[PDB]
Amino acid sequence: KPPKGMFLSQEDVEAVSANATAATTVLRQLDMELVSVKRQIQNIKQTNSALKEKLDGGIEPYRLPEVIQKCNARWTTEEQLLAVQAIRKYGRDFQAISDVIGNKSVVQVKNFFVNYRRRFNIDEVLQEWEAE
Amino acid sequence: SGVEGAAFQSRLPHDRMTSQEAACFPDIISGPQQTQKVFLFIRNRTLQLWLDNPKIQLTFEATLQQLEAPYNSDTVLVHRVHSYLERHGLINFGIYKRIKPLPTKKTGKVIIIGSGVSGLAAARQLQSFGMDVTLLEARDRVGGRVATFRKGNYVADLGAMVVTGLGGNPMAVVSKQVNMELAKIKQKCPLYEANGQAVPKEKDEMVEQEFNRLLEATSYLSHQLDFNVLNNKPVSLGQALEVVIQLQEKHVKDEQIEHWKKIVKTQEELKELLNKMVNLKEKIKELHQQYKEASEVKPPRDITAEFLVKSKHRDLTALCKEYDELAETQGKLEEKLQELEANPPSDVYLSSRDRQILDWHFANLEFANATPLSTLSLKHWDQDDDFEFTGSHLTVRNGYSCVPVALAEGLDIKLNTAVRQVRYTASGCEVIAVNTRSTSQTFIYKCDAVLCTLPLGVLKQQPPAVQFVPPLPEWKTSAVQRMGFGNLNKVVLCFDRVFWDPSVNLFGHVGSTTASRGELFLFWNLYKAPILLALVAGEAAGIMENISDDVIVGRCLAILKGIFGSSAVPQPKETVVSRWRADPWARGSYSYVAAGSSGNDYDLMAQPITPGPSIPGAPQPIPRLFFAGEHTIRNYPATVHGALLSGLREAGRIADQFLGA
Ligand SMILES: Cc1cc2nc3c(=O)[nH]c(=O)nc-3n(C[C@H](O)[C@H](O)[C@H](O)COP(=O)(O)OP(=O)(O)OC[C@H]3O[C@@H](n4cnc5c(N)ncnc54)[C@H](O)[C@@H]3O)c2cc1C
Ligand SMILES: O=CCCc1cc(F)cc(F)c1OCc1ccccc1
Repeated sequence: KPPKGMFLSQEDVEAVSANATAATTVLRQLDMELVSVKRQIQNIKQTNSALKEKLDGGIEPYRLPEVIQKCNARWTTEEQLLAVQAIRKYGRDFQAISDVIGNKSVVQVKNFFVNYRRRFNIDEVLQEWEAE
Repeated sequence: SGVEGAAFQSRLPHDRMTSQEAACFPDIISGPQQTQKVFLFIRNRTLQLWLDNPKIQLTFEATLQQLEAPYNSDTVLVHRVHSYLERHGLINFGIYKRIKPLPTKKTGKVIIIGSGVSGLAAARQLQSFGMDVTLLEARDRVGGRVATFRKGNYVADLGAMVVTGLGGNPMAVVSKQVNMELAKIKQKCPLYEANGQAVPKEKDEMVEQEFNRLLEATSYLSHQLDFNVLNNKPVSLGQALEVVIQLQEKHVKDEQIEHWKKIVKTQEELKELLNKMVNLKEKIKELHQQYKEASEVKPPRDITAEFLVKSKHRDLTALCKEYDELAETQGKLEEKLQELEANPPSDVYLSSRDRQILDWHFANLEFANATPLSTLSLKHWDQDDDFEFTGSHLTVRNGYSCVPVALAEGLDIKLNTAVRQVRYTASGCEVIAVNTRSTSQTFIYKCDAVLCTLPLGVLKQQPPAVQFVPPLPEWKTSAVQRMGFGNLNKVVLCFDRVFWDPSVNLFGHVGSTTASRGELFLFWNLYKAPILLALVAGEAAGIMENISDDVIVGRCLAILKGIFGSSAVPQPKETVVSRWRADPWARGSYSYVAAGSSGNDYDLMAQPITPGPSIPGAPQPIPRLFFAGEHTIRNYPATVHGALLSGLREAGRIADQFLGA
């Protein structure tokens, strides 16, 4: 029931009146606390400003052009050999494997796993990828 | 309504009997509701007839002829009600033409100390009741703290000048009996900071509102946190205001710390994000170089060389996608951080100019209570608040002294007679007084009863101005110690021409420091002739009493010259400065509810003193020493109407004692 925007906790009233010079001590430590928070903002601004200066140039010198490839249903020998290496490197990450081959959907990759499971020792290859 | 208005104008509930009435009509208040309603109508209608014409005595026969059935059937009841109202001063008080001339046989002898308003009102009553009354007055005039300066056409009040609302106010009746020129006080009151410039309306209103909120806060502090004793002493209004202000200053700093901490938290979240990006950029830079080398192994290549190009390509675009998301998050954080950097909470609770204008409002409260806020009881300082009259405040244009002078007509008043000693025993009283002009002339007044209306300041005096033999009991002297008696002074400035705003009755001067906030803080334009009154309140009151009039008037003219211009303010033709604390017949201005006191001390002040028996084993004596004055009336202290009411009370009490009820 205090007036709106007035602030009067029992806790604070006792803190400002427990001692003859309690109030000024309270407001003093709050002042110094604000000084050390502003000091700390200055350090992080200056630290962040140096980091931004390293990101000058973005990653634009390093972005490759994006090629779209018509997703083909048929597996050339070359595309099979890519997939086996992609399995060796990426494991069950069907998305990464699709991106490497370029013309094979995530489903076609997953289906490839079953059909050539036997002929390509795909189980051995997954075990091989797990050792590192 | 009419009979209902009569009750309201007599400060009575119209539909209920009071404790006083219960005491004189126990048969009625303990009896059926129907008779109580009949009683209440008789009382309200008798009050009404009196109020509708307070210039002539309302007699019992007159009252009865005006009552109509069924109410005029119980003539004993009507006569009882009329006698009760008359005896207690609710009808036929003040100055009225008497139908039945006063009987020559007087009964009992009363000495009244003091011929201020309380003493005079009691005296008029007691004489109306058939007693022999003499007033002893130390000054060379009546009125006491109603004190009007008169010189030429200049008229200005050095003491009381405001009649509060007329609704319920007994001064309403008096004003129909005396030619008082009452004039409304327009409460518009511009403030001028110490540089003579006006306070902008924006600021005048912000700070006044904050002033009102700080008061509510102290009351919350008092009633909800029970902050009423601190380090074994009663908390004062001023002290509670300090705590409230400290906490508002604390909250501003708490709010700043919370805000800059949100900026730190965000900055650090950004720092962590940038480090993530810088490392990712390097990882991307190195990965590109690898994709570049592998793709420069020119075809035709075996399928591992092809896989190297295509998987470096894949890894690089993924890292680029990861980097693009981190850079989207970076722009959102820099947004959040630019909004925070633009929403800073308030810098200060109050600027220096604010706190000065605030001090003016505190000085205004110190004026109304005639005392520094550090002396006011936090718990009780506004205890008479529920009794405020209704209507506009008014000034007495022809000088408030017209009231005590009018009341004094017909009374036996010994001016220039300072009471030195009050003797009261089971057989009667002796009042010993001296001539103030030559103190060697001693006077003895013997009487059945003494009504003491000495100001609370005089009762407080150590060593005493007035000795009571036997000494007042401790329950009364302790009350006298606890009660506050404050101080307030006025500077009357009489010019030959009006240079202020004539349509503005008040204007303020905002002092530069808290210490000086009460010093000449308020000016009044109230009179027909060009007169300004300037107030000295709070801590300034007592200090300015030890400064010469020429310096005080100089400070006044300096303030006014700053507000209105140096060429606009001529020298005053006449000036007067009050020094009420130094006045030995007052020793202050009026009472206040001090920290450590309360409303019950006003009841204690009002209680009469009863001496012990002369012969031991003799029956209980009657009371001999009575008290009135503004310090004796709980619900209307520190006013003229309170003093008048207190005299009416004591006269009923004394007459009941010595004439019978
Ligand atoms: C500056 C000032 C401003 C005020 N403004 C407000 C206002 O505007 N309106 C309002 O309603 N009230 C106001 N008051 C208060 C009001 O004036 C008083 O409460 C009231 O007038 C006092 O009445 P009283 O009869 O109790 O005491 P007083 O009028 O003080 O009467 C006591 C009398 O006893 C005399 N006396 C003292 N010692 C002795 C002695 N030893 N022997 C004999 N006689 C003695 C005194 O001289 C005096 O005449 C103001 C008062 C002052 C001083
Ligand atoms: O000039 C003296 C002021 C006397 C005074 C003392 C009171 F205790 C109550 C009053 F009504 C009053 O007079 C008008 C007033 C009212 C509110 C604030 C300030 C003054």
